[PDB]
Amino acid sequence: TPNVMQPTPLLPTTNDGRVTFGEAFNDLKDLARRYQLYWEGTILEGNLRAIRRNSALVQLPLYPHGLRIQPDVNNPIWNIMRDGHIPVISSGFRYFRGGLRLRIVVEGLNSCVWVQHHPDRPSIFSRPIIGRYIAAKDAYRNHAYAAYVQNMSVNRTIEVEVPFYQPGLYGMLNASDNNTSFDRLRFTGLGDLLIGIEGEQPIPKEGIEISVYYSIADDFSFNIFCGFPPMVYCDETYS
Amino acid sequence: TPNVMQPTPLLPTTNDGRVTFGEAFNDLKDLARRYQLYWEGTILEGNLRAIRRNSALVQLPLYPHGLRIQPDVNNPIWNIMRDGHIPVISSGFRYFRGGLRLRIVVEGLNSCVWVQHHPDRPSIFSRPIIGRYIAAKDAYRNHAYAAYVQNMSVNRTIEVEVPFYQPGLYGMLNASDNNTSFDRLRFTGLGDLLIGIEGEQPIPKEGIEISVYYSIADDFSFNIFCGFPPMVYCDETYS
Amino acid sequence: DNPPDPTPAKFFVPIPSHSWAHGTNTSEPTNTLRLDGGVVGVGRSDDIGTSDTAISGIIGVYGLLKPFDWNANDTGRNVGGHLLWSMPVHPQVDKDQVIQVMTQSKLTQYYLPPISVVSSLYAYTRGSIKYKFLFGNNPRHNARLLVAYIPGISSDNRLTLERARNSAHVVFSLNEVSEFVFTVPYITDTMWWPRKYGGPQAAGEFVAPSYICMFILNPLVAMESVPSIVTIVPMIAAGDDFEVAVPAQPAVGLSRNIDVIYPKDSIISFKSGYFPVYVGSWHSFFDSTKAILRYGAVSDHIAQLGNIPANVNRKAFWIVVGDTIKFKTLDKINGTEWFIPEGEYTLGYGVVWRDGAYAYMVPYPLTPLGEKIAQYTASLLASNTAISQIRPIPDYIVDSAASKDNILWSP
Amino acid sequence: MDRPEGSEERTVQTSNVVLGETNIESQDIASKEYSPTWDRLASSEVSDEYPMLTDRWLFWKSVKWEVNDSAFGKMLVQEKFPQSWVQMDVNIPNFIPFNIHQYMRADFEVKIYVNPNDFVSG
Repeated sequence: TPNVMQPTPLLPTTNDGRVTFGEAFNDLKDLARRYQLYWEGTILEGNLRAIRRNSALVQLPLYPHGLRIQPDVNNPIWNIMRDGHIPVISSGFRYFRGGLRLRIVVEGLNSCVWVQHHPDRPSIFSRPIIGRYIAAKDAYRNHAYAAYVQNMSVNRTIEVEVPFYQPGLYGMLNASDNNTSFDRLRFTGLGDLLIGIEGEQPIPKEGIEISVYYSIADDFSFNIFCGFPPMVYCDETYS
Repeated sequence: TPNVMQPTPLLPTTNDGRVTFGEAFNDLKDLARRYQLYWEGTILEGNLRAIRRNSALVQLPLYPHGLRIQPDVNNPIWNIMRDGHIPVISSGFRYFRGGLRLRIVVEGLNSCVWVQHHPDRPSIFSRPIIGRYIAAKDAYRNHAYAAYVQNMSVNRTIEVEVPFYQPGLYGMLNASDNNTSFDRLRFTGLGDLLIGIEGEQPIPKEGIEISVYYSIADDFSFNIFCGFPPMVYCDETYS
Repeated sequence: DNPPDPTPAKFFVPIPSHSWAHGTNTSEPTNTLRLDGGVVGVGRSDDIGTSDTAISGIIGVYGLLKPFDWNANDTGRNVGGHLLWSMPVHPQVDKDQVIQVMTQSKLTQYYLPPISVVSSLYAYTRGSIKYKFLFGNNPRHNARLLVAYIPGISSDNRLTLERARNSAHVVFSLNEVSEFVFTVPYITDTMWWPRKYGGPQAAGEFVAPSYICMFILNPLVAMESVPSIVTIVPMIAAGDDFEVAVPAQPAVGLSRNIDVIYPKDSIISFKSGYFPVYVGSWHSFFDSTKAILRYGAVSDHIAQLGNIPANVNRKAFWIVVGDTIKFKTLDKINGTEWFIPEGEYTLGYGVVWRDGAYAYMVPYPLTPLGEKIAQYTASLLASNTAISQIRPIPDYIVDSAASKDNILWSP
Repeated sequence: MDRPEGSEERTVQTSNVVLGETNIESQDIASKEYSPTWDRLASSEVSDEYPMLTDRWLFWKSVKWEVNDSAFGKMLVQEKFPQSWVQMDVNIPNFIPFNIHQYMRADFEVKIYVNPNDFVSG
């Protein structure tokens, strides 16, 4: 009884005429997605530390299966319809070995923004943390880490590719959250991404809005097929 | 007894399987770094001279081993974690012969900025000096020196490459600071870099923030290996 | 003939700068500050060698670790089975196994070996490690040691000689032999191993994959006409199969400047852009007869202080903890013998004067008398005393020299 | 030792001087040894070489270290190299292959001799 096993088939008809997945439509349909989906919201002045210099504003844990969904009334895109395709696709697999592409949009600022990547940092958070409320010794820009400095006067969307730097055979996706091992902190996430502002100058009254979109890469692979966890229909989100 | 000398080896096992430095990871790991690290902070109006025309705002001494670290509470990136990779890499060598790449970011201004390079200027400072407090006859733009004029309306990050113009065999790195010779002023630094503003128009109330990042070049070389000076662990910066 | 070019525009994405991460196997466009605008590189000769930055070359160089004495007269420690020396096995060296130089109110300096310094520049690592043991003995001395490599262990809580023989080990003889090397293997559950020490990001140091232990097999024996003490000097180098994975935040820093600002309530060195500072006058402060720290000769340019933490006492004054400046400055006060003779003093103490959202600093001489005057001034401001009654604060005689850079303070 | 004479001792001979050794050395090189090519690009004047004088092995100093002063790190000799200028008052002396000339360059070789007993350690 392999996962695909037909003991005695009673097929009354011939098969349906073969299409290619791109004929009566013009694209090849297979399970690969570089479609970009959201990851976070907005920040205000009252969130940042008293000394906001070389201090990151966001601590983003890197998970192929996305972040732990949290419904708000300010953000209906999480509440009325669940998280995007990517985390539901990764829910049917166990391991990954590729890097992720990050597209980041910062709208309330016209001043320079930085983005740094910390591969070896243990991914023990399932939600992004902002400013003052960020753990100390975190959201401090490091020196010798992969980074990208961009001016918002030129372009206010940052596109970078986060590499796969894990000292292991695989990368674990769909990791539990609260209480450990040595496989949940160094082998699950690609690490953390720190987003900060070059200047220590105060945040505009209206505040700043950071929308992080991400996609899969080419050297990325969903290695082992697991059973699908029971899903929730978005169509029944009103009763 | 050469620096690498094994008199009587007692090796119980075979060697570990050879990886290439880029196989279980995808990059070739050798000691070459074009990773950009910070060099300075911000400037206000009250810092500049009464006649701020063709008068530079910053006098940057050019050292491959970086500047003399100075801890502040306004800048934690120097205090909680020491200077970047570059000055710790150059600490194990004695001489250099290449040029440096400078990436400069000016954020509080939308007016034109200039950057000039003075190769033959004696590098007798270990810290940048600003405005009024700059020595006279310095931070005055010169005529026939390598320079680059850039408008902040188009792009607010300046990327230039400072050449190696020393009348000697080598370039000395890890130079002492206070009391001389003829090798410490003309053979150590690539010279000085002057950063000024095209206009004499007053600085905005919020002030301007200049972040200078730099990297090594291709014609650059760490020639003679010296012993490593005792280091300090960044992990013990809280007790 | 001015032909039209109706050739479709191309969608292009603007960006401020070129990659900040890329360091090899690519081109980096830049504005070369030269007269020749082509591919230009420094001229060389045999006087000026190639870059000597091969990782395998550097980390192959032997570094010295904390030595220890090996006495043969000790009737207790010099017995069969005793543990003479041990430590975790990893590229970096255990801080307690390194030569240290500590300083009061400063940073501890560690004399790290080539393999350790480099490894602190990379996140993960792997390969065999070469531990060379140098003995300060002569032909008369004689012994045998059993050095082992215990995988999966990081302490000597359950470590003994009769258990070390059950793992990868070597038995060295000390019979007219002063030097030998024990190249320890790389036995790991994984391919690469994370560095034990790293950039401040978490409150926990990672663990080494194994543990090396040196035991006694046949106790050291010397004679009457020979030194009973034989100092042992352990040295470390990386094996030919040693590799370093990914560049990360240095777990080390330079000892050029060991000055640091710990979580100790340092009083913030004003603000950035509001320094250098000097002692000057202010027309809104007692008709510019008293002294305050300015940052500009232009009016309305008083040095502002940064974010003072709310855990500081309101009645407290401050002290300079870094480089300071000299300044010239008060008559005798009623009821007390407090009087400051006209002369030049070094700035030491100070009292914060708040004026709305902006906070400034008032200078006080580094003298036993000045500390008490600033003591009272700090107490008078805490009780909201009349501005005219706190006036008898140092006087303004003339301007003073500017500071090299930011001045630090403390409660 | 084992002969009517002592053991056979190795010899090192340069110009006008001979050094004797009895055991195996411990050696190393400061940096990659080479042939100077940019030195002729610094002086228009013809360079001069004095093999008979410069190739000679010279003894310049002998320091004594006792047990009471022997501690880990104790610096027995700390001088700027190359500076072998010796004169009656603190004042390069013309008494040896040393020249009072403006510029010079050369490669150096340092040999350290120590003669201990069969019963000491350090």
